[PDB]
Amino acid sequence: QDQICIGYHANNSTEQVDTIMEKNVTVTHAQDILEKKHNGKLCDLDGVKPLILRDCSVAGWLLGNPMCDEFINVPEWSYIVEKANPVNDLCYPGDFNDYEELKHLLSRINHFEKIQIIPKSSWSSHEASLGVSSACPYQGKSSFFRNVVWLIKKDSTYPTIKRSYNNTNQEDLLVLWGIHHPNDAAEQTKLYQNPTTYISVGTSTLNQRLVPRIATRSKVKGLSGRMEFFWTILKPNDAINFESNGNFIAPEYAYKIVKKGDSTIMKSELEYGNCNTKCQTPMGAINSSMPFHNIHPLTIGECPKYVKSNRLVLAIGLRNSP
Amino acid sequence: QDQICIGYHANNSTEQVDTIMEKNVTVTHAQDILEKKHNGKLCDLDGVKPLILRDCSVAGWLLGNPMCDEFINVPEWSYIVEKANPVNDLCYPGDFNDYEELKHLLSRINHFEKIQIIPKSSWSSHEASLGVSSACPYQGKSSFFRNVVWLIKKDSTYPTIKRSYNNTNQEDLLVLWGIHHPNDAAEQTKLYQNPTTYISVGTSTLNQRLVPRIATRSKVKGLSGRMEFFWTILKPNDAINFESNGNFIAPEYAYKIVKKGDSTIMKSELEYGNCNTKCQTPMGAINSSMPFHNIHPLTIGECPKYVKSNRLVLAIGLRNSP
Amino acid sequence: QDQICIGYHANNSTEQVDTIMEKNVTVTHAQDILEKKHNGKLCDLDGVKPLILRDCSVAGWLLGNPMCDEFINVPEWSYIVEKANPVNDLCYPGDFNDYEELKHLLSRINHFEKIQIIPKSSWSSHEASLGVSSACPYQGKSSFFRNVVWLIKKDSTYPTIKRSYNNTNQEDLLVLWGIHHPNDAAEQTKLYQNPTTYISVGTSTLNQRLVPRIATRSKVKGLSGRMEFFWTILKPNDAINFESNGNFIAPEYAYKIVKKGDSTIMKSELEYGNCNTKCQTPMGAINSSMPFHNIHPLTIGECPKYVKSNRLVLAIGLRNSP
Amino acid sequence: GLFGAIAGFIEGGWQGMVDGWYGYHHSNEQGSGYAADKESTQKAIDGVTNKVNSIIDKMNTQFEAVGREFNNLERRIENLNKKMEDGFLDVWTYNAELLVLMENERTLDFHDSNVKNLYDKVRLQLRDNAKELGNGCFEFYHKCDNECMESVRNGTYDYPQYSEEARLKREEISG
Amino acid sequence: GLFGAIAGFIEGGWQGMVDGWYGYHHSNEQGSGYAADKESTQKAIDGVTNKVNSIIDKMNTQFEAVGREFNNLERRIENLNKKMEDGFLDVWTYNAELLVLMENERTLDFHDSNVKNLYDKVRLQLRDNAKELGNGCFEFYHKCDNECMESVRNGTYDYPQYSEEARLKREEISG
Amino acid sequence: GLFGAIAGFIEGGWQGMVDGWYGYHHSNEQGSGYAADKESTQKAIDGVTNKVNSIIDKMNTQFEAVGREFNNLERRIENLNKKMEDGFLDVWTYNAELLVLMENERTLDFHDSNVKNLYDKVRLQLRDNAKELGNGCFEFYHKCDNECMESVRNGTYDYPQYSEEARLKREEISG
Ligand SMILES: *[C@@H]1O[C@H](CO)[C@@H](O[C@@H]2O[C@H](CO)[C@@H](O)[C@H](O)[C@H]2NC(C)=O)[C@H](O)[C@H]1NC(C)=O
Ligand SMILES: *[C@@H]1O[C@H](CO)[C@@H](O[C@@H]2O[C@H](CO)[C@@H](O)[C@H](O)[C@H]2NC(C)=O)[C@H](O)[C@H]1NC(C)=O
Ligand SMILES: *[C@@H]1O[C@H](CO)[C@@H](O[C@@H]2O[C@H](CO)[C@@H](O)[C@H](O)[C@H]2NC(C)=O)[C@H](O)[C@H]1NC(C)=O
Ligand SMILES: CC(=O)N[C@H]1[C@H]([C@H](O)[C@H](O)CO)O[C@@](O)(C(=O)O)C[C@@H]1O
Ligand SMILES: CC(=O)N[C@H]1[C@H]([C@H](O)[C@H](O)CO)O[C@@](O)(C(=O)O)C[C@@H]1O
Ligand SMILES: *[C@@H]1O[C@H](CO)[C@@H](O)[C@H](O)[C@H]1NC(C)=O
Ligand SMILES: *[C@@H]1O[C@H](CO)[C@@H](O)[C@H](O)[C@H]1NC(C)=O
Ligand SMILES: *[C@@H]1O[C@H](CO)[C@@H](O)[C@H](O)[C@H]1NC(C)=O
Repeated sequence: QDQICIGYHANNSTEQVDTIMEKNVTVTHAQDILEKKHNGKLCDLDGVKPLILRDCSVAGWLLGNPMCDEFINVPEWSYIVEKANPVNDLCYPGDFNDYEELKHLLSRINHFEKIQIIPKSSWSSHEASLGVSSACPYQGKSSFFRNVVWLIKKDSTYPTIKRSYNNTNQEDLLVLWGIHHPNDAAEQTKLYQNPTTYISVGTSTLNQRLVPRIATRSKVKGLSGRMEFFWTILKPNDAINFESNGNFIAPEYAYKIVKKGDSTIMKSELEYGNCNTKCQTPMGAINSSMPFHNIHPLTIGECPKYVKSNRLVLAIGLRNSP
Repeated sequence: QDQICIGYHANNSTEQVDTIMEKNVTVTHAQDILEKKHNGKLCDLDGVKPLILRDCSVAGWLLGNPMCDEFINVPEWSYIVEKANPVNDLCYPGDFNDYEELKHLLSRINHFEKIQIIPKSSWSSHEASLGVSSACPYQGKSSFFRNVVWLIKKDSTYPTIKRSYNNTNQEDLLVLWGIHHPNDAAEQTKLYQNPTTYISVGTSTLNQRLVPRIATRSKVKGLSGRMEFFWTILKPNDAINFESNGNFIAPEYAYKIVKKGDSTIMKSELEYGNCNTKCQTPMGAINSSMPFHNIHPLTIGECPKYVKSNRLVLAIGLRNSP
Repeated sequence: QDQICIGYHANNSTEQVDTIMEKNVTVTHAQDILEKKHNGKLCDLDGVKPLILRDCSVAGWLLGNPMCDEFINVPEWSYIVEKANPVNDLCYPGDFNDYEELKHLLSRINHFEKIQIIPKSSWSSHEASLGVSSACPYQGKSSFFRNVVWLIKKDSTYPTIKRSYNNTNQEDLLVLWGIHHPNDAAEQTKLYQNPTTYISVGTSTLNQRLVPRIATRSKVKGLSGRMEFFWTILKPNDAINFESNGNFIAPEYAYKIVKKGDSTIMKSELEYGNCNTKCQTPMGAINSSMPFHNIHPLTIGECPKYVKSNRLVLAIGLRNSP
Repeated sequence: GLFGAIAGFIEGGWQGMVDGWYGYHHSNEQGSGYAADKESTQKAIDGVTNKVNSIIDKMNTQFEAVGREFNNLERRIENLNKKMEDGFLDVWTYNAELLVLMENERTLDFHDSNVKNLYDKVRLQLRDNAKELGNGCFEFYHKCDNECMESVRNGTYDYPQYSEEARLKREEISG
Repeated sequence: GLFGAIAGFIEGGWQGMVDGWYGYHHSNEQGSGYAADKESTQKAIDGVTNKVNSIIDKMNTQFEAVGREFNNLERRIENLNKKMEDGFLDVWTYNAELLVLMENERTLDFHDSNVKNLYDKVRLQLRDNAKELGNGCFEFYHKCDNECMESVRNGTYDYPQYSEEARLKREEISG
Repeated sequence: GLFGAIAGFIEGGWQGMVDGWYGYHHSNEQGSGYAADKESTQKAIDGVTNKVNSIIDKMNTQFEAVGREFNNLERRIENLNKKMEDGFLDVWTYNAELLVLMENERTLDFHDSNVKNLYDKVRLQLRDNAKELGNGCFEFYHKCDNECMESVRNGTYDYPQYSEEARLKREEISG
């Protein structure tokens, strides 16, 4: 006699799947919802290249740390890549004021341009040529940060500096300067003449007075003295006013800045790979369609949700028990 | 012949509904779970009016910015509404110390009472009425903050001021004061005899000594001078001690404060609407029954969960297939 | 006639369960997913005891507040328990710099060992035994913090102190010191001699210069003077260099520290209970197998997810209709 | 769908019925008409209304104030708050959307199940007193006046009262 | 519920049955009694236990310390922390509550389905050799000794073996 | 599972069928073979693909940057951020895992439901022109050529065209 039968598909699939009530259910077809794949590279973020600092910290890069790679015209970036512990930070040991907020500010920049603001050759009443250290060599000879000037007494006096720069540019600019904190009154007298000394800086926003701090300290890179750095954003058509009787680390170069967005500083040993994404990870970029991933927490961009699992498999086919 | 048939309801409904496996499913009845409605008004939060400073910053309001409100007496409020950029902040240019924390403190207040703590008529050894400026105009005439006093030398002396106030009230009070930072020694001398000057403020908790910073600065409202403000909370039965040989911006009025809760500062261009809610939004209030809303992230009160969707429709009826 | 019947289990169970569509459905068996039970005790975290300060704050304990119980040093702890308002904090009134960050640092410690770094018997040119106060009473007699030394002029001079300690240990050590703020210049001269005074502290990282601040203040424990404390972490093979003109509260004892993890400070009135857990609460420890709990928000350890419900009951059996 | 009823053996729903969600359509000697099965309809209404009330009421809402209180040298903390806000928004959006999808499916399937249970209720009452047309409809082997049909609805239908009538009435048709 | 069995055509469960969750009650000349269907009961137990254990074990728990470490001049940051904590409390509360509700409904319906499939297995075995009383019980048109019912449970019931006798008693009872 | 079909009255699936998920196996004079039910296979596929795409598309993803920007005197804020990150990971992990479990179960139950509804489609098409073997197979009481079986699959099977022949062979063998 003749017959018709209803039944269902079956195959060679070893693909398993879990269920609220059942485990290891072999199935016809399945799809992993968890993304686990990256390209192992650092890439542009949406067609905007990142700022890749090699052995330089942000400080060392902004200031002209001579042991750091020579400066590159890079007008635009989406995020900054630093290594975990850059070898070249401050050649002359010291500190950077409000450094993290500056790094955050600089994490993503729409326009950036190094600009000469006060020529080293215009400090006629002071020594602008001896402010040099073996800890900061340039071309084998002792030197110093390249965008900033360490002023010394000329002949045997340190006349009171009064100097100002007006931002005649059409963009905000980041201005950097510093104090030297010497070890003793002898060193103080030797470098400047003046024993009790100050540096005051004024802006439509800033009203600062820095006084160096003489103190006996441990040697760091053979030096016990310290350099302390400061910064501001000078508005267009605004001016900055420096006055100092000593210990002044004066500006020479500053930076035109345009900010339209924020990102962060990414810590990565990877290197650029001529690439574009919407999700960058320290281990590589992600071409992101999946709703979840398990690559790395510290991401920048439009990424899947980071999750702690090794597999998220959705059953699409049906039970397959051969 | 006889017949019985089992079937189900159907109608004229056009309401669609989505399903995990099917889209655009026409249905008998449905209920939106997403709230989208506001009243376009600023309202009380649980029967407590908000503090609505119209064109004044919190600073301009606390200190007596003459262009600000004839003192908006509000003994009690649930939140503070400021505009995005209030025209009236500090008439005399400068800064407010720990300002944001102060605004947060003042965001929600159970009792607030302005009280005279040091009468202007008690400055017998100093001129207490010339501390007036064109940057702080009232009615075309030069003036100053109304709750704070700009003390200037009388004749040609500024004797050392020693003053103390004991909080005999049963409530904490907010005390405000300031320093003037002049541009030059000439201005310093003209305003105050003494060239080297200080202001010490003492409390059972506070131990402050401020020194003016004379420095060349850019002009703000035509001025290069600066006003820097400071504040504390004086506990009952505690006293506050001011000592100064110059540059003192003294208290006259202070504020009784009782705090029982916290909120935040809301930025809105709107105006009061004689109204009550449990959920306020910068765009308007929410009469909240739904569990989700898409009005605005920056809300105050007991609000639905903010969500980025245009509709959350629950099927209650059944398929209505035409 | 003969009969076969299909049916299901039933019993006397009174356990109810709620359902998305039905409430108070009596059921055969059920399992509560919400944890509600604690042991009412303070316990170890992974077999590591907490540091339980009974009536001393972390400050009072670190500095040697004589009113604090002198107990057996605890080289290791997983978290710290303080009371909400400990009776013994700073015996001599004042402040502690970066105090919350220090408490956070000390919240979980792998090794802690008190160490003498500058013997009291080595201050031969100053009085190291008159630095004593009624606000810091020991055995009914006036005293001072025990790990720190209040140096006063001897006869009628205060020679400039220059002192250094080189960490010859293999561990970082926490070093503490302080400044004294007198009420007036008369007291300044009376205690020290020199009128204008400083304290400089130097490290491979620290560059500090403190100046006392004269201010008229309210009396706290009968005193208007103030003590201000400071700390650092001294790396192995680094040295700390103190120089002082007066007003120096010098170190005597410092602390070897090893940190490998972080926790926090817990506020609890409870007591140790010779007990271990992986989840501690201020109200007691939790034996955590359930995924949710409703005991207390402020937990330390591997805890269930805190939730605001009285009941999370899962149906395992079936409907039980009487 | 899941129970094979609504978009299955019952090809279509009834505009005619108004009294409820699920019901009966009869045609006998007295005429035709619709009548909604009240009990099961009420059960469905209570269940769905309870579902919605569960989606709404289990929501815990407490006072929160937000919130832009940081200055331009606190933008790291500002970003921390941004990540917090956006994170919570993503959580709530995804959960709400998916909740709506899953529960919409469950609701439709609930109606399906209800209808099937009704058809099977009737099935169990009549048995061989009627032919299952497979249409969701029953072709009666006997006379069923209105009062006969309400007992199908009442659930009080006596099968023996017609068992013989149907017998004769059946093999006469069994040509 | 969804499958119309447990609180549907079967009004009530059996205190008498103890050996399992789903089972049978027979009564013949040898007497009456219960016997629980071992297999489906164990399947159900493993499934519900796996459900609960999955709801518990999928929880990721890591070490956290909380946490009131901010002073009275850092109250904005404390507020950020508060918004975070309360946010998580809200998420976890809503999700836990609704999860318990939904999975409870699913569990009850799971029981319903199991019982119903049992009933249908028997139904398809007996066919017209017995009458569906609509209570969940079957009335045999023939004699069924212990071994025979023992074959009803086995799924090996011989329908042809009794078809003639059953037919006899059916058309005999049929007036 | 829930509807008792796939791993129930149909013990096993067909390696032979390749063109779809659910289908038919015929055997007549022209020979035997497999043929998949177009409609139900496509509907099941559309529903499942829609499920996966719903689980994927409802995710809100916005730009975020993270993020270790605090110094060694900002470790309380660092801890706060840690509690936030860990909280979100815990939420997304728990929800993703449970979503996958629950929705996988529903998917399998969906296949079960589909197959059962197919069996009922054929069953309702032929009725008493064929015998239900209870194996998921139908034994034709008549001649069914390829056009006839393709008309069973089509949902176009003509029952009157065979009612009498089947009637004859039924009253020949069904007793
Ligand atoms: C910085 O320099 C610019 C350009 O010299 C100044 O801008 C001018 O300001 C003067 C008043 O000093 C106005 O009368 C002009 O109209 C401005 N010129 C233009 C075209 O912008 C600016 O004032 C200076 N800023 C400071 C702080 O000195
Ligand atoms: C503020 O004023 C009050 C009143 O003079 C002071 O409180 C009194 O102090 C004296 C001496 O200590 C006691 O005899 C009174 O009993 C106190 N009264 C109260 C209500 O406290 C208080 O000491 C003053 N504030 C300061 C900083 O000393
Ligand atoms: C602290 O004392 C140690 C012990 O001498 C110093 O470390 C030594 O420095 C000398 C050179 O002056 C080396 O030859 C030794 O090998 C060093 N020992 C070690 C283990 O480093 C150290 O320089 C002192 N620290 C300071 C800042 O004074
Ligand atoms: C401006 C100046 O004086 N530079 C000199 C410094 C400093 O005196 C101290 O080293 C600072 O700490 O010392 C040198 O030996 C050096 O480091 O190369 C020589 C150098 O010319
Ligand atoms: C080192 C020292 O001089 N201690 C003395 C102090 C100080 O004068 C003040 O405390 C400083 O402000 O005053 C005492 O009355 C006290 O507090 O018991 C006596 C004590 O011997
Ligand atoms: C379930 O499947 C996974 C994948 O192969 C395997 O690791 C695990 O041991 C399996 N469990 C059992 C009991 O089969
Ligand atoms: C669903 O319906 C909307 C109208 O509300 C229509 O615009 C849209 O194309 C439909 N979506 C799809 C393609 O399923
Ligand atoms: C459910 O039971 C609890 C405890 O007996 C009771 O508080 C509540 O009123 C009940 N709910 C309903 C709807 O009866």
